[PDB]
Amino acid sequence: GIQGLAKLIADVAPSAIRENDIKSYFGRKVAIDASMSIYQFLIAVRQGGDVLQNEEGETTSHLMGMFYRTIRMMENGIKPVYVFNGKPPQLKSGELAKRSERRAEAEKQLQQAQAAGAEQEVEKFTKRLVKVTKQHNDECKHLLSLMGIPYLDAPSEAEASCAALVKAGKVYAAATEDMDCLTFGSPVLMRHLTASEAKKLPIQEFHLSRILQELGLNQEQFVDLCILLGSDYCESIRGIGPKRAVDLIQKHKSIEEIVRRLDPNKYPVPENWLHKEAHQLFLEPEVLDPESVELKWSEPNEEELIKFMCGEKQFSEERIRSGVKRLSKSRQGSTLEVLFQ
DNA sequence: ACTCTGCCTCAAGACGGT
DNA sequence: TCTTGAGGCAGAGT
DNA sequence: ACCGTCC
Ligand SMILES: [K+]
Ligand SMILES: [Sm+3]
Ligand SMILES: [Sm+3]
Ligand SMILES: [Sm+3]
Ligand SMILES: [Sm+3]
Ligand SMILES: [Sm+3]
Repeated sequence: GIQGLAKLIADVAPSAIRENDIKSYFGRKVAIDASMSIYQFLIAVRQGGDVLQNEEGETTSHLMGMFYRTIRMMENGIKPVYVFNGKPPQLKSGELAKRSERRAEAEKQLQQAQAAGAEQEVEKFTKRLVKVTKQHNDECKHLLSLMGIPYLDAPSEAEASCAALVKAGKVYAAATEDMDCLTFGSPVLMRHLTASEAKKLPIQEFHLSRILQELGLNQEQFVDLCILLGSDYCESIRGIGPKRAVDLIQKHKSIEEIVRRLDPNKYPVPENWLHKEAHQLFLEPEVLDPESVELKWSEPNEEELIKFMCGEKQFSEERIRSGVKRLSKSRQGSTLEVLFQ
């Protein structure tokens, strides 16, 4: 995302953050980042260091989490649409390689401590070596379709497509922890949305217009600010962080002017910088067309869900049947059936 | 006194009885 | 084949 | 709400 954007907004633009009870969101539509949910489920949903699976050796944690979390959201009257990632931008390749180094300095580290006998360490590095594959995304898509829950394939970054679904009024906000969703123009971002029987953090909304108001900036200047803070698509200036970049943009209003108004002896510019291409990518991303698909929450298919979850993935039939009943009853309570005119 | 580097470390769920 | 976030601290730079 | 368990 963006380096320490949430803290900056908290300290400088406190009015941009608003908190509301889960019970106030009945009847609202949200766009969820699915890949992040899958990472969460694959990391957390495990027992004894091993992930939930069937006899064929196939992971099922992502299905556990997707199923139950989705049902809970529906029970609270929240209608979600999962947005899946697409082709990553080439500007991100750099970052996409550095996150690979974090894996390189992990798999090799899972060989000396896996032979030493330290359980908890092995569990840690194993958790750090989790990667979401296409089989995960496809089994999740299948499950959602069997549940009647709509999903959309983004052409590139799912965060930008979410931002476009909000910009177009198709949903109210994007449920993601990806803060650069605000740089793609998402008028509202929602954090901490799980709706659990033992809830923890409060649901918080970041409103873009309030951010721009408190900072006294427009979308272009804000994108430049986020480029200076630390994006995933280009480099940041060495030695310039939040406090300095805020004043620099509040005073000079652009990166071009900043470069044309600084002493290179103190703050040098990165070699072969791509700040204009990142500015462009953020202001005008590759995004699906929201007017194409109209979102529908349809009746779940109970029989196929039993054959898939219980027959193939070996979930308990009682829990699944009761869950489907809960889902159909909540959808009954929150959605109006089709009216032909 | 601020502020940023540049490292280091860490983290990511839910159910059905009690 | 593709997700992210948050601190703490020594030390130099402002 | 805690805690063994989910697959
Ligand atoms: K920086
Ligand atoms: Sm992102
Ligand atoms: Sm199979
Ligand atoms: Sm190293
Ligand atoms: Sm089978
Ligand atoms: Sm009907």
